[PDB]
Amino acid sequence: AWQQSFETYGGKLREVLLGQQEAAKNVAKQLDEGVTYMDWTYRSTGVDLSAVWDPELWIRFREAVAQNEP
Amino acid sequence: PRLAAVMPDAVYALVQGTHKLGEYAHDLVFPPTPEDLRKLEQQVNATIPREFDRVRQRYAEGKIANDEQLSSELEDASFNWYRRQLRTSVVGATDEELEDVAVRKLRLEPPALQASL
Amino acid sequence: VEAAYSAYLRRIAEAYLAEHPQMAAPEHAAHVARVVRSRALGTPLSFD
Repeated sequence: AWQQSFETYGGKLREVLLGQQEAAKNVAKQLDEGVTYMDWTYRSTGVDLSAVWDPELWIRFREAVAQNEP
Repeated sequence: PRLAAVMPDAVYALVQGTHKLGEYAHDLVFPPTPEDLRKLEQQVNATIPREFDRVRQRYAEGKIANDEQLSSELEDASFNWYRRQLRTSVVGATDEELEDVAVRKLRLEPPALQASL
Repeated sequence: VEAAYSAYLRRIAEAYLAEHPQMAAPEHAAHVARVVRSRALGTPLSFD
């Protein structure tokens, strides 16, 4: 049932995303660089997740799914 | 059942499934170009070895196979390419002596920079 | 040490001119200086 609504959401959001094309590539950059090094976590949640997080493993995961090479 | 084999399959399933889901959701918000689907076809076309062209055209004109006569046809071209690669690695390519292999695996010659500009 | 340096320059010089008798002519007397000064420090590098 997610596919039927996903079809209507696709075209609905496609033009809204194609409109900006600059904020859409600023927020994506910020979001990616912020999930890479989880250094925003202490001031926002109180648990400093940067001590147990591995940026290299996340970068390798990203590139692996980008190139499809496990 | 031999988890030491299941763990690589689990991570492989995760990686490949994430990639497929991503490409799905990426060609929906951005429908693919109706013509450069031929251009990416040409891009992957420019990368096939030559040992396969003797088969390739044969597939266009019917001649090739039913479904398995083909699968055993690709093996011959494959092993021909494989043995050519063995030769090139060990004793050298088609137009270079042993000295050229020595200067290839000693990295004595830089990539030509003056020519490319 | 000045004697030694001069003899070192000497060795390099006669070695090079025995290598290339063609421009060993005195015409290149200033050119052979440019080449010996280069060969007395290290090896010359191309751009690549």
